[PDB]
Amino acid sequence: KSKFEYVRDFEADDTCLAHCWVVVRLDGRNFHRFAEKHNFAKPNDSRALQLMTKCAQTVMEELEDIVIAYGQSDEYSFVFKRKTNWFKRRASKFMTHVASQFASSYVFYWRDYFEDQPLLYPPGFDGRVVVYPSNQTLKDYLSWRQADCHINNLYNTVFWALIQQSGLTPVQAQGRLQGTLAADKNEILFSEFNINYNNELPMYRKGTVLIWQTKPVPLHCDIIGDAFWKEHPEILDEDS
Amino acid sequence: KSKFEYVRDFEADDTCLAHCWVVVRLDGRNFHRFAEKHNFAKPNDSRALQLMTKCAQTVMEELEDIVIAYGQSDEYSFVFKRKTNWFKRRASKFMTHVASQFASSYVFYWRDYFEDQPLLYPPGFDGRVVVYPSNQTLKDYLSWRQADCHINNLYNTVFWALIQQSGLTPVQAQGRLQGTLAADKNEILFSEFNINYNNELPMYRKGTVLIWQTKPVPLHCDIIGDAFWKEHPEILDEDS
Amino acid sequence: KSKFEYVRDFEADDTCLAHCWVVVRLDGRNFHRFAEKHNFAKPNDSRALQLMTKCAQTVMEELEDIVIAYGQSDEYSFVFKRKTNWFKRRASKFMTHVASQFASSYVFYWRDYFEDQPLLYPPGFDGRVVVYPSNQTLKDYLSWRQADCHINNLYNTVFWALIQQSGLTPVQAQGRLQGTLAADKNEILFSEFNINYNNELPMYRKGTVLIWQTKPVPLHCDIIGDAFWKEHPEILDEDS
Amino acid sequence: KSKFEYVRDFEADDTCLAHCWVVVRLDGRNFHRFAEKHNFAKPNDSRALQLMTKCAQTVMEELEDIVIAYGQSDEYSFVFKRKTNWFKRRASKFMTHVASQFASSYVFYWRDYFEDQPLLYPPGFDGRVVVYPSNQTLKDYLSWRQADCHINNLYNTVFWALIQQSGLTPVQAQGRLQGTLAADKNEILFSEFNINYNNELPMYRKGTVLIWQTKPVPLHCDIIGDAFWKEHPEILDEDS
Repeated sequence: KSKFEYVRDFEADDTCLAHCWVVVRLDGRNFHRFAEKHNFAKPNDSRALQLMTKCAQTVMEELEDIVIAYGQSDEYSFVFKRKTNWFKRRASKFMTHVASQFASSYVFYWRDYFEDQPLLYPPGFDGRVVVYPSNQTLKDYLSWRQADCHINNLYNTVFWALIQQSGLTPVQAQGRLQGTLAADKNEILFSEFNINYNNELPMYRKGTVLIWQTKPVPLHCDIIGDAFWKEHPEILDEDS
Repeated sequence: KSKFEYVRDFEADDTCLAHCWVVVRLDGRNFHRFAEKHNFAKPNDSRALQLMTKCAQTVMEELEDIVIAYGQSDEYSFVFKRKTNWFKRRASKFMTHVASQFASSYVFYWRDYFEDQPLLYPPGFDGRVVVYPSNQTLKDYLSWRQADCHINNLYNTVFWALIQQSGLTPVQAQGRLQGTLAADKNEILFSEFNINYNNELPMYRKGTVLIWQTKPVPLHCDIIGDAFWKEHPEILDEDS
Repeated sequence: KSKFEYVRDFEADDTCLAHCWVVVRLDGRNFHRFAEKHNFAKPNDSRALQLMTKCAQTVMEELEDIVIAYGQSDEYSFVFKRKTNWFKRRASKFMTHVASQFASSYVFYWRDYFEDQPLLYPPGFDGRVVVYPSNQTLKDYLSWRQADCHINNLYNTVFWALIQQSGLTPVQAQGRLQGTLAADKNEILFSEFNINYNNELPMYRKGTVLIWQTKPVPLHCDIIGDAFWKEHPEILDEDS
Repeated sequence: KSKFEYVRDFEADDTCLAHCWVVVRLDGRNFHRFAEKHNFAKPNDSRALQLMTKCAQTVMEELEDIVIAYGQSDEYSFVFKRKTNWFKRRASKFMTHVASQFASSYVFYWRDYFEDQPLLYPPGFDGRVVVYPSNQTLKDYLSWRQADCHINNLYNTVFWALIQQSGLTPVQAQGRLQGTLAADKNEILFSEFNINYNNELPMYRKGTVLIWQTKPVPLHCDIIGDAFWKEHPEILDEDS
């Protein structure tokens, strides 16, 4: 009826396996450069982290069926309940709606966190969809991301202390931490800089978790252990 | 090494058929409501359309391998050259990078087009990826979208003239145009409102095309016929 | 190096979600006609059913990682252990190796079951692959197929008794059983034909299950209830 | 209605890109062992090759929309016309129907080609589906397979001559042909065994092509050059 309509036949199905956890993970694109251009504090910047969380909250409020979100550094993951049928579970739908809504928010609420530092340009975001077949796999995924947060924060805190406090060159710091263990990094922070790693802000150490409590509220607790899951059984126990 | 790492095994491949045209199409999410809340002019609003185009330009500048974009109303399509290997041609990568970069820009440059009308909230965008196997199919796709622009603008121009000038109720206008042909709509515009449809702004009639000429420049020309393609052979004749 | 080799780029990935149950189900193609042309006994034919089972055994013996198979009427399903990496879990590999090996066997061993009735032509088989994310879903799948066996055998036994013993026309039998319940079908079998449905051969009532006990042995037991699974825990409890 | 029916939700879509060539390629599984056990003549065996072709003919006759088939050694490829909608273009359907029908035939017609040599066991077949976006890619695929035929036959003919006529050990033959060029292999065949490679049976040199002329007829002509395609334009020029 448009003799051009036939081009619709080319659209492919990208349905996520039914009754499975659907996760959309976002990553700030070239945020290493973005951070430099906007003078992000090292090793951690409250403005940046909280802005990310604000965006994640917006995504959870504007979209449907997201039961939990976890973010750290330049990433954020959104877990959609496994019984969802939001867009016939079309992978592309999950991806673009989360990526777009997050990006628009990032710019929209920028001023609420960077009152002075001006936004030099509209940033991009890397996104992906992953389907986890069980509760244990989803948990192991979140644990994987939280553990990543811990590993990187421990490394970056010592790293920047060696540079910003000891005056080592980036290259010197690196060689210095080469082959070091978790306990060593902790030892260096305590001896060289009188820093007790365990007293660092929870947000920097554990990242941020968002769950419905109704609005999506921030928590910087451990999600690797069972405690968290035993306290919020509504998330993993939902139907389907 | 995190005993949680196994969760990466769940990531699925979403590679686009090699040596084929890859198109990412975006649609403003619930833009019918967005338009109302931001007092978009009917049947066409220069601010809205130009803002879209500005975002499309940003996407073409920040991403890689896009050789042509076409936009109209609340949509924009981006055509990546078929020999691209940007992200191993992972569909999700095309989608999220285009959707996010577009959305962030939409908010970022909003003021350059809506100097007075304030942005009430960060909008979302619907996205999708389609693979077209040949030059002819890609052309028919673009033609399909431009033809859609024509059909909708002709209808909307009469429709809103009947409401805004003749004072018919939305429902009256609709029944009035029910079963009408292209030639009739044109006749009504000419007799009832002394409007020559063919003299309406090119942008509203044909939409907008972006190609590299180096920066991405706007053109409101016809792309259904051969003229355009004969004049810009670099686009479809590129290797692979 | 063949300047034609590039065509390999077109091959797409079809990997089954990792650590999930992979099932290949086969259906005799146009076996309604095949059955007629080979004078299959109604409602059940021992030769046909046992031949199917023999083929299923061959598939389990020649391929790798199949832990259980279930067959009935003209179908057979093969369950590959979830930790398998046989062909990098490529769906096409599971499909074609099962479908081909089964078909070749169907013809090869035909004489061992149809000593007199000659094979009129080499038949085809319909195949598919399905991924079940959990032990419960796999069980429900097998239950679904066994329950189907029960529903169809109960219906077919009465149906053919009404035709073959009472002399009703296929159409008369159908209208007669229209809207009948399980208990009714059982009542008719008992009153009209002095048939105790529960005494029919186990194979016709429950179908056939193949598991390793080493060779794949036939069992016509119930697999919907827990008994079976409690007795053969090795199947569902295997690693990954 | 079976409270088990929900398991159907797990079935995934595997539709082949519309208006594209769909190819199903089969490979005899472990046919190196099969060949030995059935005393296949080296370097070529007419019985084996013709049996394969017979099977391919059966596949083309029993299935729908196959416009061309090409086989050599232990493989056979089936090209389905690009406008086909046979099974909604479900990849699995193409695969299993071709693989099963081929395998059953292989056993069924075995005696018509191996009147004496008995079939020791029902063989299996490896299968796969590939979608080629254009006429040139499909041609390059067929060329790729025919060229493979040439390369292997030239190599195997010298190779087995060196063993069967010169008495070299398999390992000696190999080292002897190591680093040799096409012209060299030809030279050795002519000087050492008074063999004119170009006079070898066409079937062994070019393989076999099947096209509709109505029944599917065998041809051992070149399909790399344009001659073949100019003479049978009906194949590549068909609609869609």
